[PDB]
Amino acid sequence: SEKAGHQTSAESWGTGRAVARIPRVGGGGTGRSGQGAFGNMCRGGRMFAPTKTWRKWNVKVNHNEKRYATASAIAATAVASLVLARGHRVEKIPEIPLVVSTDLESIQKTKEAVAALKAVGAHSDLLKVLKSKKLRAGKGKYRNRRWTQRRGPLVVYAEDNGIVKALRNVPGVETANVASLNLLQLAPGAHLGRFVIWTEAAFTKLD
Amino acid sequence: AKQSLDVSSDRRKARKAYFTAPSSQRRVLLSAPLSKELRAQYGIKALPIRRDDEVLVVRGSKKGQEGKISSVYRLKFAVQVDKVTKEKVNGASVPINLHPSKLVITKLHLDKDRKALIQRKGGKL
Amino acid sequence: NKLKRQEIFADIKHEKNKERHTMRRKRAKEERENPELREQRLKENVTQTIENTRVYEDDLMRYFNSNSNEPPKIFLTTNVNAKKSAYEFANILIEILPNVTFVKRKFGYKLKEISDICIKRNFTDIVIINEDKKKVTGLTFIHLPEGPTFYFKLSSFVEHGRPTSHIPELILNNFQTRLGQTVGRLFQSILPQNPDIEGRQVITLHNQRDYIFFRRHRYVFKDNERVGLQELGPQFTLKLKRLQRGIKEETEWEHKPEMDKEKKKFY
Amino acid sequence: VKVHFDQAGKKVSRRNARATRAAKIAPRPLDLLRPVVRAPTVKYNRKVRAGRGFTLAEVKAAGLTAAYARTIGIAVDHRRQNRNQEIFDANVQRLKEYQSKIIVFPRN
Amino acid sequence: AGVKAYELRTKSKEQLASQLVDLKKELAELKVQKLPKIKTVRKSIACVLTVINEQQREAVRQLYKGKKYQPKDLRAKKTRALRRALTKFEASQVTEKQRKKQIAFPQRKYAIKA
Amino acid sequence: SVRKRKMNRSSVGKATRRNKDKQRKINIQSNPIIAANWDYSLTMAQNYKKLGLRAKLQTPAGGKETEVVKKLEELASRSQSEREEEWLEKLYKKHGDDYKKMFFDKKLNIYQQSEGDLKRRLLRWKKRNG
RNA sequence: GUUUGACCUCAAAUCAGGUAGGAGUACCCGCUGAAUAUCAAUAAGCGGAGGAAAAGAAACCAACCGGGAUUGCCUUAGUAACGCGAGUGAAGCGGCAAAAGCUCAAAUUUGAAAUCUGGUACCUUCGGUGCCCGAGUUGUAAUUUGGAGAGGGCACUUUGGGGCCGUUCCUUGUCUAUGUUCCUUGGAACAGGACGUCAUAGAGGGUGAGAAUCCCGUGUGGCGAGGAGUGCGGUUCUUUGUAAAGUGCCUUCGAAGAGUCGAGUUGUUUGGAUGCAGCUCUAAGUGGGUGGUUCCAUCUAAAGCUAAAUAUUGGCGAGAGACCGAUAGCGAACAGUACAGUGAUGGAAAGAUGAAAAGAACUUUGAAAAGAGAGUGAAAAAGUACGUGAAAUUGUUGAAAGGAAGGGCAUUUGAUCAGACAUGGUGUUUUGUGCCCUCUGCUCCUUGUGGGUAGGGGAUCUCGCAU
RNA sequence: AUGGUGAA
RNA sequence: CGUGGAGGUCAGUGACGAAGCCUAGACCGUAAGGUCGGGUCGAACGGCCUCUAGUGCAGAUCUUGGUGGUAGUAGC
RNA sequence: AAACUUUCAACAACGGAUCUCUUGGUUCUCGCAUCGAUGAAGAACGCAGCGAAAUGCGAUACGUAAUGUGAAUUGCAGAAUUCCGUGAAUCAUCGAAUCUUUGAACGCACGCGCCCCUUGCCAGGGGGCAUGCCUGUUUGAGGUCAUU
Repeated sequence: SEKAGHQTSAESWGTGRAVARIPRVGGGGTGRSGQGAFGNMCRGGRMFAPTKTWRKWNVKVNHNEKRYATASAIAATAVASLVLARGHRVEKIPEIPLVVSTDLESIQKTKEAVAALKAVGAHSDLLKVLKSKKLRAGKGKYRNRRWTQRRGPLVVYAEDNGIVKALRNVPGVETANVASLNLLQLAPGAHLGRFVIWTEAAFTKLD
Repeated sequence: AKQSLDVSSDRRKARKAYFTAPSSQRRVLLSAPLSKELRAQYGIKALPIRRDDEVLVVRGSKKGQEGKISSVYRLKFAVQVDKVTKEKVNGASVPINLHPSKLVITKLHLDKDRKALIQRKGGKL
Repeated sequence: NKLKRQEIFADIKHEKNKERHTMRRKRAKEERENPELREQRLKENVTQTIENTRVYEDDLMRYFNSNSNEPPKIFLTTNVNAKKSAYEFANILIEILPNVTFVKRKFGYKLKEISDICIKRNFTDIVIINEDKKKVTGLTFIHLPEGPTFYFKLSSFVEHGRPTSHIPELILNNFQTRLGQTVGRLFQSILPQNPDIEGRQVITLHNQRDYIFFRRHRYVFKDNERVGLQELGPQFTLKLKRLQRGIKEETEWEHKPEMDKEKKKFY
Repeated sequence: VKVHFDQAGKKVSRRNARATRAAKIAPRPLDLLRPVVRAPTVKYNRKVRAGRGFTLAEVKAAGLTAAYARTIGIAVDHRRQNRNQEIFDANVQRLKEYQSKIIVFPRN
Repeated sequence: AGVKAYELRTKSKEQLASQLVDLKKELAELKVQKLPKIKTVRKSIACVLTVINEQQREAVRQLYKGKKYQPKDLRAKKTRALRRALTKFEASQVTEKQRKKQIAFPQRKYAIKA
Repeated sequence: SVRKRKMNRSSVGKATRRNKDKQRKINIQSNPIIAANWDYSLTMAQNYKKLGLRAKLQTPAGGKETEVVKKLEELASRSQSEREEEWLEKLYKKHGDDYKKMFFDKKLNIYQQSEGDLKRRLLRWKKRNG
């Protein structure tokens, strides 16, 4: 708050009183009188270098560089060793990159989508998620950042028919479109090699 | 995950609402699940509790105890069960405060309003 | 408000104390002139101590304990990798137990082998002290025939008189319970059974709730029909454990950490 | 010092307002047909751009009146004159295409 | 506990006044003692007075039935600013020329595909 | 602010209004045909394309007839007063079809209507009656 | 008429029907306004409105093959321009957001002041009707606002009001899934393992410690109840009256804001030389204003209304934070309260017991402080001075040492702490086993220098293990 | 400097 | 080297005890510091790659809060 | 030597420093316009059985009127309830009332008047009488014109 600290009437005593020259609140009886004010070093004072609202928050990024990063993140998913180094339990996936029939997009119930993911080989990653769920460490416990968990498998689709809603409830699993292919989702934490599941229609549309 | 934009998941707001909720809302808050035998009978999972409702203890040191309820302390969010009382050093008996969420109703008290609510909630009698 | 709550209760406690003191003074003054009223009030007010609120075969003795017909030989050893503290405690064990033979642990002779060797040598009981740090933590006693044994935890070991060569007199207290009298019988059959009262040496075992206090004292009587006593050195407290009822098989009472919640029944 | 944190909020509000207009103005396209314009300032005269509304002469040549044209979604500007045959012909053709593509429901 | 308003609705003015007088006498008698009954009689007095006021207000409304410029007490309490801000009829008032123009060329509904 | 704190502390209670979700949802209220075919899942531009209609007449900024038939089909879904009729009948009887003579009738053509108006009204009357 | 009437003017009535102050104030409008150029059309002060306000449809921008309400953003642009010094600093064009045009003065309704306020009685009551009263002629209605427009004639085209149900919006209630299963520990399981179920619902909170499945809640839909309105789809009664408009043609006419523009001068603002402002004078109608090489380009000022994109530290109601965490964050998490000042004003300190009070029953010493027993309690090393209890400082026990102490190099003495559940490895000799020998099988890929798993027969056996 | 306070 | 917060990873640590504090205990490093042995404590915190800053105190006749000699002294 | 000065291990006091948390503050984003003579904001006095602060209320006084919920409130006493019911809550909604004295503050002032009416010379009982200005009704006075 800009008005914080300024809500005090104090003036420097100058000299002769054998005390610090920091301005002190006038009056008497209350007890706050005679205490330092307007000083960053003073209790309840005006903090030095207050954080203003016009500080830079967003970073401009060249569109070409953004596309380069997305392409690199997408390519990194093709290497099983790189994906393994990312922490995903892809040790049992039948093939990499994982290609599935378009009928997966037509699944409406989470009970069927989770079963299909388990059958295809994503069971290990789904078990890894819902297990690493640990309470937030630090002051984030009470800032809506109460819980945290490891990222799960990423599902890429060409058209939406209900899979996005069926898979939203299962923890760790995220759904994205081929057109978007979010970099923040492909390489969370700036670390390449996320486990991504692609549909054959999405695989063709990638070209 | 929540999709409605009119509902907030803020911990502070929810905590403030829970503690400042009025007695009318606290009545809904102080719900208690019905016994599996009663669930099949009435086809309902839980209903608001009241004085004459008979409840069973499923948690705490008094697990396995049962008795007729005598008071619903909405201010303290606790309910009292007959025969479930503490013994002070001076011999005075003080009922132990229990939470309805940790108790199972074994015999409901039937009134016209309760019967209407049962039908409203998809139950049967 | 913290200030309001603190101020309200601070004044309340002062008034309560004032009222209590005035009532006590008036009651004492009126009882001085009416002694019987004091007795009635005392009868009507019980202190409700924890002790007052407790929540509710000759063949066996001979077969599972030593008897005067044959003095018991007790085999004394220590757990493997023992150190100075264990031998220091064994010194007191020798000083207090009647007939002890100390043998170094051979580190590989199984408990069955030790029992067989002791039977070959006609030993009566086995006692082994165990240590973790440079301190005694537990003690065990086993009888050879039929293998009745008890395991005891050791705590508060403290090293003032010099005991004489006389055998101290044995006294047991608070062993009414069936389980308690079993440990009492064990102590009565493991310690010397032949008193030599001359020399005024006494050994006492005193259980209160679950711990038994072992101490030695010299007792001298006076014309006032009272006996004074003086500490005779070591302080000792023990806690029964695992009540095996066999060499290692068929435990009967082994304690569990989940107990002690009831606060009573003083096993 | 003003920081445009609401940029996303402003865009969302504009989209919501457009959606509300569409809901109220569902049948119509939310826009009035505009004429082609050649800019002054030769630096930009090569660029052709949309104007405010068609001139009265163009509306007359299109076979309809300004009062009727406005009710059909045609912007009318009585301030702009006409001094180019090509622009006039293009505006007339655009108006004719608009008239041939519009569908008007009966008032009954 | 206490009197019921739904029972007092149909009582006459004289009966309501007599009941109020009796309740006031009971309250005065109870005041000498100084006792939940005092609260009950106090609530009954308020209920009787409210019923009497409601009857009087409806009678006043009836006597002013339909005629213009009723007493300000019975008038709307919405707000000061809403008595101004000309009413719906005044706002909707439109000149004859504008109405003729609208009728001649009403806003039409149309779509642009073909 | 002081008033906000007073309201929060007051027992009156806030006049809560939850309408954030209603801003996103807008129901069509200007056409019955569009409402039946409109899909709220798609956007305005997407809905217009699905219906087969243009949502913009000018070149839109930035990058980018099974239903219109119903609209086209939807496109396929005054007399004279008694005193006016009597006045017309009087003049018709007095002068028949002689419009020029009828024009100069001083005591029957009270209003000096033109020949065109008189003949049009007479033709309308004849068509309506005979 | 040594009177009686029309008005006009001026007063009054406890007349009937109405409105005005003030509060709040972040944003808006006007006036004023400091610490010759700069802080500055800022700070402070006064007056006037709303949810936005102002402005708004050119006497405009431009000199182009021209654009055409106002407003906000980028660009124009840190350029033109100025004070050429420090420095101030535009605007057209271009792209974007949103687009809506209108109302009077002006020329006769004169074949009908056709207009309107109020009173009265009704009805279908944000209003309508019959009658009366008064205003209006020193102009109330329709017809025209430069895009022209108006009186006529010729082929034509068109048309509104009130109720009902739905529709949409606001308020608001309700229905809509799954364990509290087993074992370990704990005072309490919401902790770990096993077995399970729902997920368009694993956002969040409470429940004796980290809960999807205990509850409240959330996702999607259904069912309701009370108000707004005609944004519109049906439904029902009405129109009407020689009524009002539009299209093309022919014909006769065809108004335009004066103490105003403008010049002079004096104060004021601008980086603009413009504008604002006291006052002498005071303009014309094929006229007037704005711009350049003979003038050519564009409008018609001296009246007014109008949603939109625009601001918002106040108000109400909501969704969030890479924000702060009781010496931080608003001065105030329990306060504009206590308190100080004759006064305008200044202005603090203070969060947490314990699951629950189960808040120490009772005995006992004290006029009184609180002590000692005793017990409650997971813990009282949690006892309302209560979540945890370090320094500076203070008292006791012990060790040491004595007009000083403090630190560094090396060591003695005193005290005291660590100091392997290490108990192995190798070759040989009995005996029992298997994944070991032999026979008979099954099963996964691919296909391979494999893996997994069974039923009969023995100690050729150290291939491993145990003795 | 702006706006107020009391004081002969 | 260390701290507040954030993205990622340890299917991390933890009522069979996380953080803090104490500790004439030990280990590691030239050090910022980390780690372990023992006591109180109770419920959250950490191994590592990056991002972020109201990020590190010995003093500023420094601010708040607390406590000593002066001193059981001047004095009442 | 004892006593006493000083270093340290333990014990016993201050204070809440470190750690954990909050019905808090601050900042960002979105929907709307909602004070007043039909009496705004603000101030004083009273009201709960027991009452410090806060909140609510106005002699109908921690409320009266109406609808929804259906069995309470709670620190103590007290109430009941026909609780299978037009019915309790310090509950929610809130459209109907009451709304003390001041305060734009409104009878005249810097104490203190008038219309009204009433149930019994005289009085209880009930509402009003402030200033600026707009429309209409009533009365009074004065300049022009008419007056055979």
